[PDB]
Amino acid sequence: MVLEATVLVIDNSEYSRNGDFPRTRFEAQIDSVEFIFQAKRNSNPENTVGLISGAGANPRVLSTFTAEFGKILAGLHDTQIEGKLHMATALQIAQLTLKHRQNKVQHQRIVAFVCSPISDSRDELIRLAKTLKKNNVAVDIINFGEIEQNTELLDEFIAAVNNPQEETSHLLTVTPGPRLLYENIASSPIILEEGSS
Amino acid sequence: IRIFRSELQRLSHENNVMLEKIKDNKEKIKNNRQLPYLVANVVEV
Amino acid sequence: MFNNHEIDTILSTLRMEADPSLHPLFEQFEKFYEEKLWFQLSESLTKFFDDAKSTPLRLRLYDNFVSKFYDKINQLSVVKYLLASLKDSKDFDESLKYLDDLKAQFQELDSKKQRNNGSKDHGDGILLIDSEIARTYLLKNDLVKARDLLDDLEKTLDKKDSIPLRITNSFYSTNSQYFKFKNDFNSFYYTSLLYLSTLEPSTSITLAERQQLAYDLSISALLGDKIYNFGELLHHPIMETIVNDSNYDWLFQLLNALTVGDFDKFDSLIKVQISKIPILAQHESFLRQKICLMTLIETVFVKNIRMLSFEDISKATHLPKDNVEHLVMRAISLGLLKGSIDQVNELVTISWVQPRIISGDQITKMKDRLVEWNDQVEKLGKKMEAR
Amino acid sequence: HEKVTIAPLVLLSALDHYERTQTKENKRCVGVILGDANSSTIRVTNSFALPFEEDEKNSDVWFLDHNYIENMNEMCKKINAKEKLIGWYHSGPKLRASDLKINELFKKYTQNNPLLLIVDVKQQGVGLPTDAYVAIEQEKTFLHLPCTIEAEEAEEI
Amino acid sequence: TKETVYISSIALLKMLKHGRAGVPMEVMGLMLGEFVDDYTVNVVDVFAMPQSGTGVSVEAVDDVFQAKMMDMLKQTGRDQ
Repeated sequence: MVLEATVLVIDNSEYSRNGDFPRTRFEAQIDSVEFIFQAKRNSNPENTVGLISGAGANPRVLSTFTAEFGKILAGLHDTQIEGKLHMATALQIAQLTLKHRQNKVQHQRIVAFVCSPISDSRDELIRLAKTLKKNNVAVDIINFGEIEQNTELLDEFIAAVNNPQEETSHLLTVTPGPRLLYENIASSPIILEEGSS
Repeated sequence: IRIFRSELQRLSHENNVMLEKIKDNKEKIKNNRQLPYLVANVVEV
Repeated sequence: MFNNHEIDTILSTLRMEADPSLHPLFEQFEKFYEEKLWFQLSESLTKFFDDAKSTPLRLRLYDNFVSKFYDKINQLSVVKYLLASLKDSKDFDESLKYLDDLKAQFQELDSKKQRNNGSKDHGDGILLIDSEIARTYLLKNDLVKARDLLDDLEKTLDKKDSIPLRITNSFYSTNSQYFKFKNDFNSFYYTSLLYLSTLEPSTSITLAERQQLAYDLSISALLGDKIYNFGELLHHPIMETIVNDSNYDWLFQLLNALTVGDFDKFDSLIKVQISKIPILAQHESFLRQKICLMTLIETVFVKNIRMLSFEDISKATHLPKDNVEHLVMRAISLGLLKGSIDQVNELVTISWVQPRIISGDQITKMKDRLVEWNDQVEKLGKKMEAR
Repeated sequence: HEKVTIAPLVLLSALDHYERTQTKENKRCVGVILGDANSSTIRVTNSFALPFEEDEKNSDVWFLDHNYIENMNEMCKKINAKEKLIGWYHSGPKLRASDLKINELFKKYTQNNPLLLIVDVKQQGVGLPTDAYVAIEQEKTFLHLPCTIEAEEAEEI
Repeated sequence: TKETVYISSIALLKMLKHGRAGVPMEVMGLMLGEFVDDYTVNVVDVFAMPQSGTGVSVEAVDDVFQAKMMDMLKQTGRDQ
């Protein structure tokens, strides 16, 4: 039903200084990889899940698209929880990752964990908006932060990157406290449902 | 039933990492050994 | 304006849900001083941008809250501030009483939070204990017992790998403290430059601490000539970052005193403690000649002729003619310079030395020599190429 | 210090990577080398290439995949067991943010210090198009090491 | 008609170095290139191949390790 590639982006900022929301934080994103990989690769073929980091310690590629979720779990290790944030770097790392992959000429999706409003440059996000539209790239923004962070340059990125209907962005707000991270992502359009074209 | 299943999945997956690692090693260790073994005697260890 | 009493109390309730597992005495010490303006270890958030030199009564309070400090703000508050910031309190009643909080307590945190490399950035779990190992004997008795513990920190420096350079320089600050109260400041001047010399990103301190850092650099270059001269700190952001009064001009005074040759100008700006040692006047005359020694490569003569007489160094160093022969013997014997002198024609031809980073007329004469190398390309080179 | 001995096959094949794809100045190729780094004389008996992508206008944009190295190392285990990763090489004289950061990724599979090699694709001037450098800190300081060309008996003939 | 193989100086040296060590020891390698039947023949890149228990054979070629090298050799043009 849905054939797409998933790219997990790890972005941190000064708003990420909280390390435990209910009993933990940033440790739930490790276990959520198993639920995302099982609901995509094991559910239907031609669905691959990669991992990159555009902020925190170093803006590098943690793990590329593989056939198992264990290699993605090794990429999440050795990652600074509090560090610098670069928005324009994470978008270019995924574009180079999605350029070389298996089963080309398909739909592409980027799943980014956004803990901060990400205020850097307005014109830089506009020039990078039309770049991802030509390759049919779907950038999904998940908000954690402190309660809800919106009505800023973060939401301006969603409206500026959308020429089509389902191929660009989906908003998901995670409520702090004892909440299931994989359940809010599964019920969201991020996993299967809409976005396929 | 709750915490044990979280750590069991990590050890079970790591056991599969060495499983695929030895799977190619089992094929090499058996094939690299020459089946027509020749009689020999070691004079000094 | 109260950062700890008001800003720290309000923001502590909003961060980490409701409170970071605060104790009923958290608001007790805040209302203790009231308007007395005693911050006393502002405890993480406020403490980052706010410093407290007062003697804290909460030293043993937040030690159990370290588990909540990581999930609230950062884990660097323990290594940068709090138990490691005790040196700013300047309380003599804590001597050798910090082994529980600053030594034994870190061992309990090493078995829970940071086991090896820790979390977030690196460097945590190393500077914690290693900073207070040498500081044990830096107070109380003589520094002799502290030197035996300095080698243990140098062994861990090569084994451990830390991204920030402040941990490596922190081990050099303890080595420099050993030579601060001891003579032969040449070794003290070498260890002082290791802490901060040219490094921009490391050794981040306030403006008031830059003057005290240059104070140790002012007394280090007095009794020894090693590693260039007072002119080396001029290029580095040290001399230009301090004030020219309050006996901080000792670097500036002796810089121009080499060409002038007047000891009474520097003697009037100092005290009797450092002016009663003849070594100060003995090694100062070397830098007066060392400036002339730098002229033996390319300065005046463009023929590459190295010549230095006794008359040029006699008026510059304020020394008589009979002591010129005895001055050269003391320089080679102490390892200051190498070479030989001519006692017949009264000439000096030296050996390998340490030329400074100076420029202008120096680089102007060195580039003109390379032109002579290039002019010989048009002279000897064109003849051999055609033949 | 240490020494670096590079076989003539590595320096000959590294320059060929530039002409085949007609790479412009906006892209710079990166590759890996093999040998024994345990001794004081670094010997390079093998070399490979990597699908490295880089942006010229942005020094913060680079792409390097370590999974291709894992599948390649498993192939060498059935060929030569004495070949391990001693470092990596890149193309172009310029050292930018993309070139200095990727040196740490190869330190995971390399026990000793990865050898740094700056390949000149235009071979302009003097000899030795690829200089051998070592990474050491007191800020990363790259020091020049003596470069010698020595090969085996069958390779030189 | 018979082909005339033109081997580049780079590929000729690699094939000699891979099959170098030892008299009894046998190895195997793969040759790459792009040429057309009758003339135009050439050899671009060559690299060693993993050896099975039978030594030189058809089943000793591993397409798993070979497919990973295709994306690696494509960046520098070595893929053929």
